[PDB]
Amino acid sequence: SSLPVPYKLPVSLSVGSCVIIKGTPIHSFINDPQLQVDFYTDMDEDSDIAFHFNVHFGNHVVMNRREFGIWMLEETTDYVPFEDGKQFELCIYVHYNEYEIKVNGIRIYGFVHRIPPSFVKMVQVSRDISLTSVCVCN
Amino acid sequence: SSLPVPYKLPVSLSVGSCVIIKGTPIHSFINDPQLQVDFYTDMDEDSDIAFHFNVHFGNHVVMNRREFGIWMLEETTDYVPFEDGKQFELCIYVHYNEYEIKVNGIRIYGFVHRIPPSFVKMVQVSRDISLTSVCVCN
Repeated sequence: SSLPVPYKLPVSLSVGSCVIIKGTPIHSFINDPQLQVDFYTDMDEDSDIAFHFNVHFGNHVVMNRREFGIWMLEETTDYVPFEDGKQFELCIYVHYNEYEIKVNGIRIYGFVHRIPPSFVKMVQVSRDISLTSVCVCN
Repeated sequence: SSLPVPYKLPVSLSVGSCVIIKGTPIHSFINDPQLQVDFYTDMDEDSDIAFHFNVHFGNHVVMNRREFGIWMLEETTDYVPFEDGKQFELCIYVHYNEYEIKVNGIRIYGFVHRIPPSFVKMVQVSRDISLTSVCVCN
């Protein structure tokens, strides 16, 4: 892996930013690998999370947020267009009202902001992947 | 322009980071346009500058740094492989001992760190360009 995992990246996010994550699952899909992305409001892992994203490859995605230290109401989708054993490109685009999640160019979900995305100061990419690159673009 | 100019981007830089700047000069080369990139240590424009970069299109590049508010010894190169009127790609790659400057895939200079690049908290892109995109990658 080009970058260590858990990869904790300090970020500054604004409307129009894109977080592009490129990596490869480290286990085949029959082994139920996961990929987790957390939009943290501080480098401390107990800080609030504006957007939590856990892909269960070949299964579903679970999304949530943590406010005043409390996990809020979980959201899910079954649209998991990741391919077994291949590199993926995961793009999280910050619109004025939501994070748009695109997997390999395919939009799968729009997670609405309950706090402004400019409150995000760290993005952590974790779990069962090898990372080739992470870019924050505007 | 997709992004306003002067564009002041909060950043976090580490060894292995790449700053990729894509834009177009807003004047023809006979009009002596410039492109300036400042690696600032804080959002305040009077803060120290780890790496200052001013392209005089069709002419030369001037580089310097500002320490304790004082401009240090200026460095220059004549290698300015920008094309008149075209979009450029300016990549600044942070190695352990230097910033590598690549213009349109062409390495033109290596500006050695006199403070650690992790001290850079803001990158400002300014002067005679229209910006299509700025990405910070690892």
